[PDB]
Amino acid sequence: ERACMLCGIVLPGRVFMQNGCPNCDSVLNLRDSDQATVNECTSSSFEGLVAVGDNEHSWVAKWLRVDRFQPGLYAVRVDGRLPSDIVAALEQYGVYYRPRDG
Amino acid sequence: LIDTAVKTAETGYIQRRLVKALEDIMVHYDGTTRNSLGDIIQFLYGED
Amino acid sequence: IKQKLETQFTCLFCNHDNSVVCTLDKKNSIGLLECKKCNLSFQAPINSLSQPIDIYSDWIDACE
Amino acid sequence: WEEPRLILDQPAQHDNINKRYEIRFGKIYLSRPTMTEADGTTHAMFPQEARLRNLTYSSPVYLDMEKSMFTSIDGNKVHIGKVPIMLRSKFCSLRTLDEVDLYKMKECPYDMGGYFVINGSEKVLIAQERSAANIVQVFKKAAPSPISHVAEIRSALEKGSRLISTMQIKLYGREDKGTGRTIKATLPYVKQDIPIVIVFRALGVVPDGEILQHICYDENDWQMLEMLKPCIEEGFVIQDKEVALDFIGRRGSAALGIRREKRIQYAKDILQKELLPHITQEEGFETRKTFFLGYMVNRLLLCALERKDQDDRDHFGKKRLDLAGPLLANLFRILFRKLTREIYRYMQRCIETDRDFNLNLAVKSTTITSGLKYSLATGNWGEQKKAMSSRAGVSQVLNRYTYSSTLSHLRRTNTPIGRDGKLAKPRQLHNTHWGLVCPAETPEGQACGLVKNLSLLSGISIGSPSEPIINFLEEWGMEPLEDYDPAQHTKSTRIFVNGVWTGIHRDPSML
Amino acid sequence: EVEQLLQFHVATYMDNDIAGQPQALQKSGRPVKAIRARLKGKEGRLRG
Amino acid sequence: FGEMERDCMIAHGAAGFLKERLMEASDAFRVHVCGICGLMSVIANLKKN
Amino acid sequence: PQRLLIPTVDDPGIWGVKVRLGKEKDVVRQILKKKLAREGTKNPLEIYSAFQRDSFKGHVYIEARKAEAINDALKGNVNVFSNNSKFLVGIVEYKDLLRPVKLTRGSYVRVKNGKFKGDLAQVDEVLENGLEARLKLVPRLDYGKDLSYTSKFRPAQRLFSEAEARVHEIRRDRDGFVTYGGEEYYEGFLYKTFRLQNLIVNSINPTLNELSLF
DNA sequence: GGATTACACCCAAGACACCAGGCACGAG
RNA sequence: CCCGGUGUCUUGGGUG
DNA sequence: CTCGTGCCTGGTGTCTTGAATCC
Ligand SMILES: [Zn+2]
Ligand SMILES: [Zn+2]
Ligand SMILES: [Zn+2]
Repeated sequence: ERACMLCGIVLPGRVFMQNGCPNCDSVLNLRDSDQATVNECTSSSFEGLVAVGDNEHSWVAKWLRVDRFQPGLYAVRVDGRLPSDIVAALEQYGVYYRPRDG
Repeated sequence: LIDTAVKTAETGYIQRRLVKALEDIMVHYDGTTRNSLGDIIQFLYGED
Repeated sequence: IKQKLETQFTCLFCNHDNSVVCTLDKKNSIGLLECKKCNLSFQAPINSLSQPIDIYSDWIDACE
Repeated sequence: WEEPRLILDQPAQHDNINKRYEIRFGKIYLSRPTMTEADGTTHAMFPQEARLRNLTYSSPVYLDMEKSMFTSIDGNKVHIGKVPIMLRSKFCSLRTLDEVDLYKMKECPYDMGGYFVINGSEKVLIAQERSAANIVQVFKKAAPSPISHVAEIRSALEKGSRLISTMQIKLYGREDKGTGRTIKATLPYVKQDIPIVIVFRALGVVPDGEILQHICYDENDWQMLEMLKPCIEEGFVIQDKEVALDFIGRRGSAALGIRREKRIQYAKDILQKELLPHITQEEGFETRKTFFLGYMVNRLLLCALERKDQDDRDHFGKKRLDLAGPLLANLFRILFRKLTREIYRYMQRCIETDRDFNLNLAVKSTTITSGLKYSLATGNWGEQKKAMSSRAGVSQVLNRYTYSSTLSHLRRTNTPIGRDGKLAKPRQLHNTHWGLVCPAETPEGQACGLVKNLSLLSGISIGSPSEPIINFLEEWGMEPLEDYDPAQHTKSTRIFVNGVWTGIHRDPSML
Repeated sequence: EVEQLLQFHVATYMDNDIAGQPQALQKSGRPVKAIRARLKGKEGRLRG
Repeated sequence: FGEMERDCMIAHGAAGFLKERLMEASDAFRVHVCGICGLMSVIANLKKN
Repeated sequence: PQRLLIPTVDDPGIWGVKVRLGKEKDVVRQILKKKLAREGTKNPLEIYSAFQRDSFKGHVYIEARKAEAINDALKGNVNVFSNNSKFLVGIVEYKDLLRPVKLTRGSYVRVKNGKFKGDLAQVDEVLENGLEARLKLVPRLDYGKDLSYTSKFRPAQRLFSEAEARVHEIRRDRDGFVTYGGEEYYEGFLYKTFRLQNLIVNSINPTLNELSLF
């Protein structure tokens, strides 16, 4: 299992390779990446497992800034940060990265 | 055989409590019989 | 003599646990549940064998 | 086959596809004892080698397991461990051989077996004395108690003879003290004693006149009726089945908020199962339990009316000896559930990977093998983590000081009452021991009178199915329990088979 | 939960026969030999 | 030398013998105490005196 | 701003629940499966979220509006203690449940794994991906003396001596830098990469011996 | 609820499970 | 070149 | 040459529920 460093979702790593990040596949394009890319945008190290069942009405989800995302498992703390080159590319897309590492 | 084996511990307990009750009782040089607190138990041992 | 007993039952309305008090009057066969919080009161008949779990059971069926 | 199938279930949404995972245990096969070296080579193990290399003389056990995969949008033999083999039994490699070969295997023809070899040490199982199951015993109670007489029975099934539950019926009220002299019972998994009349109603027989027709079979005697008088009036206000069952469901006090719509249906299980499970556990047979309950109350009052002595707890006919067979089954039962749980906990992780399990990997033979070895080596009868609240000394190192001592040691019996409490009953040589245990052979000291030894011609019953006996009784004229009325049957004899009031005959002398 | 557990360990360190609650156990499963149990009984410091 | 042995020497009045048995002939030990507080809290270096 | 996301009386309640130690993540998982499976049915599981904090052993937190939903979420869960032990959290304590939380170059850390477990090391370099680093540590070597390692059967710490290696058993790379048995030693120190998760950065207490050396 | 079941000696047989991490071996 | 010691906790059977 | 997979070792660790009578 790895945690996305952009949305915090927790999925089996191969999922990040097979389908990309459900919440941020569009800007992150992990589906069409190599393993080095997936491992730079997702972390094997994370803490605080959160079942979010109702993203739009959960206060827990709002605090973790996952209220606009899909129901699923999320992490309170994701270790590592997105590589500066990917942060720069996301910013070109109007996406603002707020690190989830504390 | 059961009686001898059982009642030996009954009397063994009896002797233990008796000894602890009485162990500190001594005849002193004035003839009185006293315990370790100096309480008089008999003014003259065995009354004789 | 009346029996005033505290219980570990949850009030069916305010949901505070360990706040339901049971007063069992056997001389008149009248049992009384009381909250200590919202203080909702509920009366039900009791026999001689009843206990705080008997009237609290009758309170669950009186709601449903 | 006591719990023959494991079942899982999982609703998946992403097209709901119920996928029950099921595993079925089949035939058992046994192999002769085998030594497997670190090499990997195998050979038949004989006793002497095990004695010389501190091995365990044990047989590998293999169990058929069957997989099946229900799916609804709405194989190879596995090894469970090793079981120690009793020497000279049918599964020991010495049972054959004959006289010519025994000397070559360094075995002595005077050695009669009956023991196990665990880490090179010879361990013998000591027969464990216990009280019989499925029998009613009545005892009197001491003066500073509101109870004066108690009837007691320990529930036990026939299939495998394992304990289930224990039940009591207490008669309150002392001599001219206790006022209303009523009778309440004790039920498994219920808090405080419930009056008898209430449980009669709770089984489907509310009619008072019917209740007394089930207990007392002599309307003529006032005494066998005046003592049941307060029991009727203290349970009068419970006038139908539903409010009776409800009260029992409230007594348990488990999961506050069960409700009537269901608190009845929870108590109906506590009445159908657990309460007297030796009679039956299938539905729609509550007539047998109601009739049996009346018998108990009848026996209780006969002792309270001084028309029958209280039972003698030391009467040997009320006793049983657990030997190697029954003792191993109880231990094997506990360990096989432990193995079962480890399989179940392992499937919930190995199926989230959605990968076909290899089966053997999900069977850790160390659970049974270490379990049996540890208990036979130490005598601690239970799971290793629970050395407390168990029984010690069931297995002992076989005394080989002299030949006579070996014979005595293999025929020893033990009563597990305990050193504490001298007592003037157990240790004593009761009259009914005649011809069954030795009147002379008993240890000096703390065990004196509690450890006994079987007389020379004694034997122990191996066990027999009760089903052929029932067929013989009905063929000869036994009449069912639905046809029985104390007014019509004021003189016939009751018939019990393993403690069950099955049928009553009118002419017992020919039968 | 943390503070009560410190109270627990300091209690069973001195007396592990507290009535009404389970005994502290070693990994081996047998109860811990507290200081109170060191002094009482036939084999303890005083009688033994 | 059990509890019952102890009692026999008391009955004989052999107080001197009983002292020696339980000290010199067993586990005799020397301790230092503080004359003020009475505790065995003294730190005693005997070569430095 | 995070300060605009604080909880209010209008937000769902949060209950804590005691669970079997080590089974907190499993319970959170199980709750999610139950929630998703019942979505849109006539009996939805009326919880919003559930979570478990590592720092809070044996306790799952569950977000809902009614206590009955908490009982519903846990019903049949074999990892949950059957006693009715569910406790209420105050709104003012919600944020403190979801708090997320150095290793600069030239600083000292303690190694947590391998033959160097427990040893003090300087954090000379950090891996780009961020996954690892490079530590400067006093070696524990034998110069191949008994060749034809564990932390319990390791050798005493001592600076690498290249002339000893030359004599007894070696590749020069640079000034003062040798590769010896496929490890790098510069000016007597091993430089070796360790996972950041294998090094302790907090509350490190230098020993007597370390004060004597460094 | 706790309190206890006389004193001394000798013999033999047993002692901690579960999961994450690295290292070594085999295959493509 | 003097000095030099190794086990703890339980179970089962005995002896008197 | 590089990745998949089994074995050894150390830090950590708890729970499905299931003998009697004196003060
Ligand atoms: Zn994402
Ligand atoms: Zn209320
Ligand atoms: Zn002082």
